[PDB]
Amino acid sequence: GFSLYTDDTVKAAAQYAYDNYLGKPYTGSVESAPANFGGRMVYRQHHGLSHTLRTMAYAELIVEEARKAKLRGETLGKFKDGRTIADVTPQELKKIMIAQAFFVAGRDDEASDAKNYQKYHEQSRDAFLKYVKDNESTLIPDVFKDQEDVNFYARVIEDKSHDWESTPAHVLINQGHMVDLVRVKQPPESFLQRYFSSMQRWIGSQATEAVFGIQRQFFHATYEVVAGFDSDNKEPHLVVSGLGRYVIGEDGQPIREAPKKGQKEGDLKVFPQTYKNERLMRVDEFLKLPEIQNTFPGSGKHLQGGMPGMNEMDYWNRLNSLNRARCENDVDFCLKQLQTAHDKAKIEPIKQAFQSPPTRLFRGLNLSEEFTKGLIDQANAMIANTTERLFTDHSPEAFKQIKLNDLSKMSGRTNASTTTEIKLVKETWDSNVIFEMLDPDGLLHSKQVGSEFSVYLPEDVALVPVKVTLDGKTQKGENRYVFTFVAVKSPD
Amino acid sequence: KQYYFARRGETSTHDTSLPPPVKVLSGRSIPLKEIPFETTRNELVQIYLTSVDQLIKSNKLNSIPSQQIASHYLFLRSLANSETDGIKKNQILSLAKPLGIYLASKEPHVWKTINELIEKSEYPIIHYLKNNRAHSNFMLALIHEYHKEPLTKNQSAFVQKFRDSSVFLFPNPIYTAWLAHSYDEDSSFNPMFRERLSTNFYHSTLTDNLLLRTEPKEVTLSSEHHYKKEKGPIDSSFRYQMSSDRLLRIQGRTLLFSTPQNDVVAVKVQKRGEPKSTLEEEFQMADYLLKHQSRLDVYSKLPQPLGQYSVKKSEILEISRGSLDFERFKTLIGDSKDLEVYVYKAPLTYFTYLHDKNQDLEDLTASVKTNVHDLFVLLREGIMFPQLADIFDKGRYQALVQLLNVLQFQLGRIDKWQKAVEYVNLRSSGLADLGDSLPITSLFTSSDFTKHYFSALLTGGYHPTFFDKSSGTANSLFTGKRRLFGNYLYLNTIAEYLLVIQLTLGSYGDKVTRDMMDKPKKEAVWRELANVMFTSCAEAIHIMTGIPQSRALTLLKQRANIEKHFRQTQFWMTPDYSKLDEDTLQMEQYSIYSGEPEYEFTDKLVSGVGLSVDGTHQDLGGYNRESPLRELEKLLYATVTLIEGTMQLDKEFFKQLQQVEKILSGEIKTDANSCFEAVAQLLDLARPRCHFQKRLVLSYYEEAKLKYPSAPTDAYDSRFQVVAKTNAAITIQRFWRET
Amino acid sequence: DQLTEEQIAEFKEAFSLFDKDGDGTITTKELGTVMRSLGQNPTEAELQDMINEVDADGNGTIDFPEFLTMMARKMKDTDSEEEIREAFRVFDGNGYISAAELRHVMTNLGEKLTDEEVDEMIREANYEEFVQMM
Ligand SMILES: [Ca+2]
Ligand SMILES: [Mg+2]
Repeated sequence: GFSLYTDDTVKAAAQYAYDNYLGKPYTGSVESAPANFGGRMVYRQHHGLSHTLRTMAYAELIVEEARKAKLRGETLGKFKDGRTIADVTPQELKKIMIAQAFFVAGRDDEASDAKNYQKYHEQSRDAFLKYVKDNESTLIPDVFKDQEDVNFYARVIEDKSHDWESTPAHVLINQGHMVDLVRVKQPPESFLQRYFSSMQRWIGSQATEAVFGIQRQFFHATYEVVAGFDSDNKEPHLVVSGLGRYVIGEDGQPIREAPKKGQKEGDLKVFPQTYKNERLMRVDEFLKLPEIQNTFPGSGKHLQGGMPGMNEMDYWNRLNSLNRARCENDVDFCLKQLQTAHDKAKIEPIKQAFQSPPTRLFRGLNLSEEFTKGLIDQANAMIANTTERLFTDHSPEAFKQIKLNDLSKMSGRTNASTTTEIKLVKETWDSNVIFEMLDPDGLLHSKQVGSEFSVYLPEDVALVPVKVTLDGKTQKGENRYVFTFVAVKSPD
Repeated sequence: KQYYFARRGETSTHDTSLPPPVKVLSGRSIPLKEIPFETTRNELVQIYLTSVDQLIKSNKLNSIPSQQIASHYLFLRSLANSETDGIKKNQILSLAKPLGIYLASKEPHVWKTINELIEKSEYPIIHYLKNNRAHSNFMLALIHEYHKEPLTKNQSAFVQKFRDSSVFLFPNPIYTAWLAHSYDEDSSFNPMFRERLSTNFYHSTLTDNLLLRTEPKEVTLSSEHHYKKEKGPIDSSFRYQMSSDRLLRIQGRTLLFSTPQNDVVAVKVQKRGEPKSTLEEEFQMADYLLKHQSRLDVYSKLPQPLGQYSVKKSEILEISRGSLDFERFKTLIGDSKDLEVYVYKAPLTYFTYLHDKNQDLEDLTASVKTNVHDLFVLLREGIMFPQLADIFDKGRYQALVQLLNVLQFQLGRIDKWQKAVEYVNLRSSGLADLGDSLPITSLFTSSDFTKHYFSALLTGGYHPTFFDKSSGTANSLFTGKRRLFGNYLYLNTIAEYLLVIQLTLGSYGDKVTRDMMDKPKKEAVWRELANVMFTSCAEAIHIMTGIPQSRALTLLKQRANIEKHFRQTQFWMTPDYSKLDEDTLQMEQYSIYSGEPEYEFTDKLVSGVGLSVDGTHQDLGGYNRESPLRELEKLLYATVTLIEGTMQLDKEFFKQLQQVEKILSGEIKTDANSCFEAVAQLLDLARPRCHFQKRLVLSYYEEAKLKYPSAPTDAYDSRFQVVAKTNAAITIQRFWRET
Repeated sequence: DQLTEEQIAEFKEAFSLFDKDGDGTITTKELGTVMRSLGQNPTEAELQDMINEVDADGNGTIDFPEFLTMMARKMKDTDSEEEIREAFRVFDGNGYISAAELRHVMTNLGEKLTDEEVDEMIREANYEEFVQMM
């Protein structure tokens, strides 16, 4: 039981990062203009507080679908020993998130000279160490283990080398800071290709797709311009590895070399230079390459590049609105926005799969331990198919899983003894199995009794799990798995 | 000259001539048995000690978080130093030794801080828990993990109600010290354990666990108090030549009249439904208060009565014709050809209610200061007012609903909140309508007031889970409040006073910000109102406990955040929030609440009004939901917990000073270390940032050194050296600011 | 003045503390205790002078205005160079230690003062020498 949005320490970590570095102006004289949104001023429009918070949320999301995929039973990457990102302990995630707050705390300006890059990261590491040593009592005993681990995370932040693919604490920081820079990179398909390939190697296609879609939702909730996906764009593709392009070999293929034990090798990198008929590769040309379009599912797909709704003029009104500068100058507000975005991205795939009175309805009951284990198994097996799809729509699989495995439908076709207060379930039966019910749109006959309510679920309204949670132990000394369901107007 | 005719004292119990603790359900008489607090807590502490022993002998010590082991060891040291038996203290320290070894071995920095705590105070666990480790219940976690023998129903209920923190199993001196220090400046304590789905507030559980510890108060009124001294009937030795040429208006049921001396003569007719007794009690109470203005140091310009007699209904009806709302007043008076009139003389401002929108903010601050000062002075005297504003458990609104009910968790919707304080008994010049007062004893006895309004508290609490199927009774920690209900209703009265202050200020703000357009000016008005409310809570604390006003205000602002109270009062008390649609409302709630879950409702807003049930008056909270003002409720609980915790801490401080003085006079001839431990405890049980208590303890430490010369002072040189340095600094600033 | 207001607040706090019955009047049974708690520790005879001549009413109890009058009367004897010297010689180590230490303690112990106040005090001044320059 731990997340970014309710921490009071990672929250204070980001608060310190905003109070000392993220909220302080750029001083490098390279794109140092503080933007003016409404009446409010933002210093680090590109790499400010919103950037840090999106990075932390990406860390949580990447690890979350990592364990999600592990529950699905597919194959993840390896960190030089049998383990994967899914094996990240929650306190290790807390350590990573406290590290990520200062990962950009040393950017004097956007300039990306390699020497200047190293200097910025050295300053970031020094600031991180100065912060931890300032709140040392509350972080080294519990959050971290010893000063050596704080030094290890300082090493990862400063990153003198470039071996991001070494430890989970390396990936969930470098990938998180890298995939955030999709909102600004102008040729979209190239960068998204590079990040998708670089992160799928760790987790898998479906989970990476989910991460990128929820990233789009994060962008929307933080008033950041969302890049459109043009699978047939005629712009010349550039490889994000370094900065180069792909010149064609004048007939139908680029410069192709040959290794030992192989007839052909992939595309050869050259610097942007003189052509001639030695043209470059267009983005559309790059995407439909049979060697790369068999692993990148977005080949041939397109995205809105904006809110599916309000027009470009209104969208531009929204981007420059006050809330853009509010997310940049309030840790609490931006964390709240991200949390609601995460909840919506967690419950909206369910509505996506199935075409379509208070909201929260806790309903506690006492169950045997073996039954709770056998029920959490078959509820996580239903949560672990609701990946928020972005390119490949996998609705039939999750719909069939929900329909056929109707073992968590043992709450309908009968009355109920529900309420809408957590304590009122803790304070009366103190049950070991709570059934929280999320239903924002009708679908429940939440009639009052009198306080508390009493619900009745029709046949054409199903309940689908959302996030199985373990909340401490009961009065009599056993674990209290507080589930969470969502109500689906399912005509099927 | 200045002193209060009522005095506080202890009693065996309030459980005299209450409703029998039996609940009637469809022909079943269920007896309601209390679960004793101070015994279940002690049994839990004993189980904790046994489980610590089982931990140490289990060698699983390496499988606990280092901060959790630090908490265990610190609590063991503090509990040992709270005990008096040699056997028990030696057992506790022999339990704490292996944990000390483990800390000094594995985690040298944690131990470096722990020894700093141990040499700084005698109960270290209260300085180690002025932060968000208090939400970590190490006690209960250990009891659940290692004590495998199941808890009885009493311990189960105690754990279930008090699972929030681990400061709920402390003995009375340690817990009271911790509660008083949690308000200290260097404390980051916030009674909110926000986990990923709950946001458990337990600011009321602290107060409940404090009250369940106190010993039942009773207030003894002097013989010549107003409710004990009795005076004869009131003679009609003065008849007012009542003349329609000088009427100004009709305030409810009161005719106003001018005076060539700029004063105002009011005539209150007998309101329909009540007898002449009410008018004479009002007359006598007003005369008594005006007689003891110097003694009480009461600030209100009080209405000097002139007489109370009867006049023919024809004369009243004939003089009232030249008015505006004649018909309403005609319907308010009683149906009788002769009616009872009470005549008093009051300044003109005595009738403009406190929340009248035609007074500048400075005058509002002055009048609110006067009214709060006077309410709480007259509460010290023993005169409570239960009908300041008709905020209509039997219909009355309980400001502290969590303490006064079984399974009530948040405050209640103040239905028609702006209607409630429309005719409030608080006026721009002071207090008014003193007639329906009620001697304080009516909370500490089973009066008709207490029987009518708080029947649930006195009858004990029932809920189907409280029923023990074997014994056939309802065993509840709530039923124990039968013995203690006087303290609960006392605190509820204070919270009601401050809630009415808040609603009056909020009505003022709502009425003034309609006629103002520049949003900075509106938010300046609301910020001044939030300041006035916090200052009124500080004044309540200063009057009730003697804590200086500035220090009380600081101890509040540590607990109830002033800016969120600003934003919630400015937001939910004006119709302006009804214009916004759903999403804009969502984003504005994100700003007002700012770190804690938003107020969620499903009812539909009526435009230009907001939340409502009739559709034309504004509620403070959706139907059948809690009040949306959190920081007001946090302020009320902070105020009442400060008052009661200071009283209980001072009780403990004197209970320990007696033990110290029985040593320095040889009445208990023991070793030197016993006396030094006594003085160390006597130091730790002083109010936060209260210097003179520490100075007194320092004097006693010097005397103990003088009596026991050859004793080692190595373990007590640090804190008392700091106290000596602070005292020297104090006198230095005194001399420096003297010039 | 009468006296410094911050002493009035401390007096009111101590008086309302040692009033075990919360009535606004203290019995001489612990008037000594409150007096020693206010930097005034007199022998039973010295205070017995006031137990004789304190209570104008004669009920055997002291109301708060009488308590303030008592403190105003008794604050004109002890307040002298003795207490100032004791305060000076309680830190460390030859009559002139430092001014940085004094500036440090003036900001965190007791009712804290401002950096500007500490600077003014330092420019005003050698503990013995500086103490006698006011
Ligand atoms: Ca007394
Ligand atoms: Mg209701």
